[PDB]
Amino acid sequence: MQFVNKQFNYKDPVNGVDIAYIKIPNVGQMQPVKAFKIHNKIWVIPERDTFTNPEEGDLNPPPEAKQVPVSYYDSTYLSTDNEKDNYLKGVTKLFERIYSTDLGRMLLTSIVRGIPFWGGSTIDTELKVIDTNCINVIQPDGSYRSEELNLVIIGPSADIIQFECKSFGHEVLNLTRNGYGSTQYIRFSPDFTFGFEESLEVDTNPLLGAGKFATDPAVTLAHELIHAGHRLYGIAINPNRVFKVNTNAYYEMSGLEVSFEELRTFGGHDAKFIDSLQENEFRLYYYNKFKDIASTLNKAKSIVGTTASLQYMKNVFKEKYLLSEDTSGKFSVDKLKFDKLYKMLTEIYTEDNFVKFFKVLNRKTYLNFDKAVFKINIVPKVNYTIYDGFNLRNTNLAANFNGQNTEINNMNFTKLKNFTGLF
Ligand SMILES: *SCCCNC(=O)C[C@@H](CC(=O)NO)c1ccc(Cl)cc1Cl
Repeated sequence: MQFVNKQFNYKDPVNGVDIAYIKIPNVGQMQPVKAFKIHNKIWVIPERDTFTNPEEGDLNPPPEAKQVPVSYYDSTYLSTDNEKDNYLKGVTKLFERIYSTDLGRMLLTSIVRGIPFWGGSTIDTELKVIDTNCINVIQPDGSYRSEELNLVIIGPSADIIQFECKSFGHEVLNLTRNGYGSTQYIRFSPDFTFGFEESLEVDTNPLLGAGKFATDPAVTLAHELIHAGHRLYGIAINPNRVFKVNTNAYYEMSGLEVSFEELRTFGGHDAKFIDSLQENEFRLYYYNKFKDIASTLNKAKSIVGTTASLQYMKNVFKEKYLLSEDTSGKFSVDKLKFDKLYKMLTEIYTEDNFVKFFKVLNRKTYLNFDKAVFKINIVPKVNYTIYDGFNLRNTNLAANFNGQNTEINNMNFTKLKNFTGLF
C-alpha cells in the first residue's frame, strides 16, 4: 500500500479537508499557511518554521557567531511555489520509502496510533482534550474548525540544516515525559543532506575528510520520526540527562555532551552507553506514568466535546498504551505488554536498524563530526527512488553504495559548506 494516497501538487485548489490554509494554535499570531494532510493525523506544511518559537521569526543570522560551524543559512530557500512543490513531493517520497520497509510500516503505525492523551481536564471524572494538540483548518465556508493531529512536517527556520523536534508544552504537564504525548513538529527538509566519511577513524575525527558519502535523507527523516515517536508516547528521556562522551578524546577535550535520548534514537553500540541501572530507572519511571493514565481513564465518567464518544476515546487510549480492558470496567497495565511496547519504541525503532532495512551506507555512530552538507533534488526518479534511494538498480550506482558516493555520483550533489576545520 501507499502511505500517501493523493499525489499533491502545491498549486492544487484548497478544499478545507486535506488541502487548506491553517493556523498553528499557540503560535501567538500568524497568517494562514497552506497545509497538506498526507495521512490520517499527519500534515505537511511546506514553509520555513517562523511559527513554533517566538524567538525564531527571521531567516537571517543573528549576532551569533563562533558557536555553530555546522550550520547553513539561506533566506530564499523554500520561498517560491516551485520549491514548495518539490519540498512536499520530497517529503511524500521519503514517507513512502519509510513505508516501503517493515520497520517503517511499524513505526508509522505506532505514530498514527499515538494520539496525544486527553488530559486537559481538571475534574477527575471528565476526559478533556489538550487544546494545543490540534490545528485550525479553514473550511470552504470561511470559518475555522479545530482538528486533532499527531505529526507535522515543517520546513527549517533560519538555520536550514538544524532539523529538530518541536512541540508545545503545558503549564503543568511535561507532555513528552509523562506518557501523554503531544503533537510533534519536525523541522525537516528533503533538499539538503549531510556528508560522512566511510572510515570510522576519519568520521569521528574533526580534522579529516570532506564528506565522500552522503546521508540518505530517508534515514534522517526516520531518525526524527523515532524521536517524535517517543515524544508522542510521552517516554522521551529528559534532555538534561546526558552522557559524558569518554570514547572520543576530541569530545572530552571540548567537554561535548550527548543526550541519552539521541543515543537511544540512534541505537547500535551507542545505545549501550546508557548503563543498565538508569536504563531500568526510566522503564520503571514510565511504567508508573502509563498506569495512572489507566487510573485517569478509570476516574473519568464524562467526555467533553462532541467529536467522539467516551467509549471510543477510552478504546483509543487502551489501544495506544496497550492497556488491558477487562470487564471490571477498569483499565490495567500489563508489565509484559508495557515492556513489549516500550522496547518497540526504543530498541526496535532506531536509526541503526533503518540502515539495515534500506541497505544504505551511514554514519556508524552519533558521536562523530559532520563534514559537509550538499544540495540535492531527490524528486526526479532518475536521481532517487522509493525503493533504492540514490543507488538505482540495474545501473552503475546500485553497487557499493555508489549512489551515495558524492564523487562517483557527482551530478546528484553540490557541496555548499565544509564543516572540516571549523571545529
Ligand atoms: S527529531 C530531532 C532531530 C535531531 N537532529 C539531529 O540529531 C541532527 C540531524 C540534522 C540536524 O538537526 N543538525 O545537523 C543530522 C545531522 C547529520 C546527520 Cl549525518 C544525520 C542527522 Cl539525523
